[PDB]
Amino acid sequence: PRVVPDQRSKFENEEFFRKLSRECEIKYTGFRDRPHEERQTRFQNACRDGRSEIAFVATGTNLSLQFFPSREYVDLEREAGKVYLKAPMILNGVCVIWKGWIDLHRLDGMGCLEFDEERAQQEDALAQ
Amino acid sequence: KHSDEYKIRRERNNIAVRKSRDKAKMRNLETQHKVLELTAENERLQKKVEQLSRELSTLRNLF
Amino acid sequence: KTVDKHSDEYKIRRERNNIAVRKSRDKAKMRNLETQHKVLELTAENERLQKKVEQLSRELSTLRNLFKQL
Amino acid sequence: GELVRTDSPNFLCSVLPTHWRCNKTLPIAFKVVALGDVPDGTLVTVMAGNDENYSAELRNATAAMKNQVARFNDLRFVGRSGRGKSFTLTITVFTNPPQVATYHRAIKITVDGPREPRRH
DNA sequence: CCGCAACCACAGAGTTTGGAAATCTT
DNA sequence: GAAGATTTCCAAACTCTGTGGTTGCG
Ligand SMILES: [Au+]
Ligand SMILES: [Au+]
Ligand SMILES: [Au+]
Repeated sequence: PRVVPDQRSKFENEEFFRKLSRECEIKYTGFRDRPHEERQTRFQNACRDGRSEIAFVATGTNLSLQFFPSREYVDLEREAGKVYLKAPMILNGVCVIWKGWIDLHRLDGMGCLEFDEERAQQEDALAQ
Repeated sequence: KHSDEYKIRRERNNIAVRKSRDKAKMRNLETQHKVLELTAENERLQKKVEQLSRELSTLRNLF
Repeated sequence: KTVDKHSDEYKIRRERNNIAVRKSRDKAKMRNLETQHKVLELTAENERLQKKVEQLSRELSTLRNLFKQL
Repeated sequence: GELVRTDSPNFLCSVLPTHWRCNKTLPIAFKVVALGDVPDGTLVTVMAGNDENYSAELRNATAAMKNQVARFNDLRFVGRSGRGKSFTLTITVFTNPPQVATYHRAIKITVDGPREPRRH
């Protein structure tokens, strides 16, 4: 099954999730071989493809984000000095939406797990 | 040891060697694949026999 | 590191290596030799099972007939 | 080899040695299994983090699902995971949308890997 | 002091790749 | 009689795995 019996309870009680439910320092994890320069070029470049690879520095949890199936989108200009992202996801059978921003110069940001309710209800029904 | 003939004669051979090796290399890889193929066919016919065994066994019991 | 081809450790090492390479290739030879043999070994097993399958089949069929034709 | 439950109820993956040497090829090939249905070709990648190490250097951590199973060709771990500490790996199955399975305290990566007790 | 669990170096055998040098074939 | 193919001799650059030298922490 793509998901467990009930996402709700778990996401809200499950330590792992809660801890991530609340915004926290996140950093890009792309190529670390090339000096800062190439990286941002790569990240941004990857933003072009809708593919980013990040991880919650705090817990250490690594995650690969895909931007196309609130909403699954990527913003530029809300704040011109960084980038806003939203990514759909199913972390351990709990349909979720990953949101957060990264400073396109620092390659550092902060995101949160946002348990997509529509998707969770949808998956639960489609699942049997 | 530096003769004009050496500059050529030597590198001349090398070309033949490189080729010889590259040829023999492909001959081996191809042989390997050949093993994989036969292994596959073996594993099928194997399972296929165990099948017709129980299939004829169960048919011997119905008698 | 930069070493002298006249030193001792260079020769001691350079020789021992040569020995390991003699063993290393002399081994690879036998693997290829075996791989080829396995080809014959397998080719034989397959033909042997083909006849076992072919035979075991004809037996099952002929056996069914007497069971349904009686 | 032996398979275990992931943090995601839809996937099972191989068990990794409790402890293992950096850049040393695993004892057994690492496999990710899908109980639900996953069309073949579907990519899978692993990554591993840690309160002390957030993104470890991995080798060949990208595999393609085939017949519901992800078979990795020499998955090697490179960054250490910190003394007494273990990594938590993230298996990411690339479908629409992507599914994620975590496997906490999965493996420990030290620079020496398991050694016979030093005889002193 | 001792032993554990980590790090770092680094022998030392094994492999791989490729240019010599003998041999063999055709 | 010898050019090209096959085989054997070596060298040098890597990859693998184990043993020691050293440390902070019980
Ligand atoms: Au961008
Ligand atoms: Au946020
Ligand atoms: Au390493």
